[PDB]
Amino acid sequence: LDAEVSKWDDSGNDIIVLAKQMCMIMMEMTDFTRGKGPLKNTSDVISAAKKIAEAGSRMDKLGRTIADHCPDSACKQDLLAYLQRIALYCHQLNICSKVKAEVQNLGGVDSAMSLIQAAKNLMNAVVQTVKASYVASTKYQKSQGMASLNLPAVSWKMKAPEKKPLVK
Amino acid sequence: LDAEVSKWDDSGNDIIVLAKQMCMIMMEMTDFTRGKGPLKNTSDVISAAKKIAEAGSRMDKLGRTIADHCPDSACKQDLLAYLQRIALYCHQLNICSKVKAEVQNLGGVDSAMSLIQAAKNLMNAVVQTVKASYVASTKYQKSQGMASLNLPAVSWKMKAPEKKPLVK
Amino acid sequence: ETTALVCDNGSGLVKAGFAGDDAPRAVFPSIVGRPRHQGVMVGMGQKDSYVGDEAQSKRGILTLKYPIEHGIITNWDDMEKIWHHTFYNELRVAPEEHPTLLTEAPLNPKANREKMTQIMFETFNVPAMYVAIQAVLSLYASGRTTGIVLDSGDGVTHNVPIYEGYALPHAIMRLDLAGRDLTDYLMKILTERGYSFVTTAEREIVRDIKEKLCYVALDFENEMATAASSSSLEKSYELPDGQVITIGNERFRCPETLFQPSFIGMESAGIHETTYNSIMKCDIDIRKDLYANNVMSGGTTMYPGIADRMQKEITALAPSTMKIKIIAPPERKYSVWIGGSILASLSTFQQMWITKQEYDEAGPSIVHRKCF
Ligand SMILES: Nc1ncnc2c1ncn2[C@@H]1O[C@H](COP(=O)(O)OP(=O)(O)O)[C@@H](O)[C@H]1O
Ligand SMILES: [Mg+2]
Repeated sequence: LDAEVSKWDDSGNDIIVLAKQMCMIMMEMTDFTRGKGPLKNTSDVISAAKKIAEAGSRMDKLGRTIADHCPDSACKQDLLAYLQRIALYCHQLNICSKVKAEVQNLGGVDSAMSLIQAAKNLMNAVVQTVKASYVASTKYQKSQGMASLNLPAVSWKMKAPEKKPLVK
Repeated sequence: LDAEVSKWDDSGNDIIVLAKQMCMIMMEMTDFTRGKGPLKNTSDVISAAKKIAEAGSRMDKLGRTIADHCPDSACKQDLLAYLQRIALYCHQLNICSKVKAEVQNLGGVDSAMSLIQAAKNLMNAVVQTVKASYVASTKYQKSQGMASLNLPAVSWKMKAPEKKPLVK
Repeated sequence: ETTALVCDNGSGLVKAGFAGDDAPRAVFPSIVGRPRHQGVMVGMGQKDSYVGDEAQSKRGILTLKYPIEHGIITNWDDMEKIWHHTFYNELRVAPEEHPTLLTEAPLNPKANREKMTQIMFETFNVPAMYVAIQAVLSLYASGRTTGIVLDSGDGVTHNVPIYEGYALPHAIMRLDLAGRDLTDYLMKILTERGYSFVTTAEREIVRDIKEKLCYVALDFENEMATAASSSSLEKSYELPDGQVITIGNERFRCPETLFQPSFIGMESAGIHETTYNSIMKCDIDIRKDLYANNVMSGGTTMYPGIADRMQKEITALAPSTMKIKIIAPPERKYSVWIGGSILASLSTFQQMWITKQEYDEAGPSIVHRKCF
């Protein structure tokens, strides 16, 4: 349920764009549970899960690059926690796809559903670390080390949230 | 209760005319509590309150224009106090109308009554600053700066008040 | 061209947004949760504290603590976590670009406001800040300038009488009975039905029970009597686990603590009697206008039927020759925020902030001779 969270543009250019790729591949992945998308058998779900695993490893790399220059605890510990979560989810997805592929070529819907739940947890972790990396980047923009990565607050496309309903 | 105070003509030409407009729109606004005027739902009361807010902002502008050339405290402090009162009332009315409109389009008589009381306080403040601006203009007519605004005492339509009753 | 930030740091719901607006952008419960179990998975064990809605979603595995209890702040290391979540994580603004406006219940300790403005200056580096009384903003939101304010939040319940501009500080009546005590009394009174809610994660569930079920009766004795012939007052509520619960007279014995504080042992008067007690502390000339203008902010005045009982219970105490009008606006839960959106965006206010250059030469004691 991150389409309401994924209100961005094609800016950011390193973090937001692969986050949008992972969001659209989740939105096409979990449509297979409704069964009206471009996914027919189970092996394309394995290739999709391998795609999100590789993209989560790349996001883990970029999150490790931004986390070196954050000075102290206040957001850096949150960022490291979400990085360990996305590392666990991607590495679990990587070699959970292999056992489902080997079950497939040696002998049928719940097999997709486990990878669907793993991808859902991976997507929640990746939007959490996108938010945490935004906080860590725009918190310490005057600090040395952040300015060399060249990620200003304008480059993030996070608008202010909606007006909360006053009644009902 | 300013209809007895609003005994004027269409003269004055900058201050008195919008004061008469605000007086007649109050007299048509508070008739909705009796419910026999041209106001039926609550949204026209919102448009009326927005009209009085814009007119109060314009009156605040004109009151700021006359208050630059008044030399010292005796009436200028009174005029500045009533200008801060009319600024508070108009700015409170402006974004108190918005929350009532958003409550209206998201889901019923007291909703009008709060804006009615705000408009009543706004009208008391505006007739007070009309009286204070009259005193400040006709007090210092020989003083330099007042003569450039071209507001003589003849242009104000304030007559002498009624004979007070000697008995009972 | 810059805007001002407003942040009502309530006892149960932090609300925050920009000045000049008509609704808060961020509203979330002011809870700080620590995990209390082992965490056998090798990931998801480093996240040491959770704040706001991500703690409200995961409340089964967290000890939950409110840093604000009865208006005062008892844990500063959690309150700076909540403010840090408020500005960066949900409003997504920097504090150094916007001036901020905070909210304080009246008759609070001075050390609370002092450490509040010290944390707001020497940690977030705001350009300017202002703390305002929680009840005087409700009259801004109601559009009025006269009247008494019955602000019953989650922490405290305060009545402040304000004639046209001028408050009366000798009649500010602050009572420590509010929505959290009604929640604890609902925990205590639901034991007689058989349901046991013991941990701090079940306080959220019984708070939701109080949200969707509890109303206040116009007359208490006959409504208690008709609950003995139990035919139409029971109501079923579904738990997060799936078990349904049936509630009878506990549906209306919970808000009745607001009008009879002897149920929870508090030696005080109910919110109908301290209102007439506080109007009678005022002067005899303004008493007519204060009787006829009774605003009600705060979420604990959002029970179904509290305006009718408030009017009926004052009009038995007041003289019967002039009317009582308990004006209850429909958006009143956010009412303390709405006036905060007014006063911060008002044009004649901007020379009554507390600038940083005014703070560093006078220390944190500048906040007393500026706000109240
Ligand atoms: N309709 C309602 N019925 C019952 N309780 C409510 C209702 N609305 C709000 N509350 C209670 O009031 C609280 C709302 O927060 P509130 O206390 O108004 O914030 P603040 O602390 O700023 O006053 C919630 O904790 C909830 O327990
Ligand atoms: Mg509160």
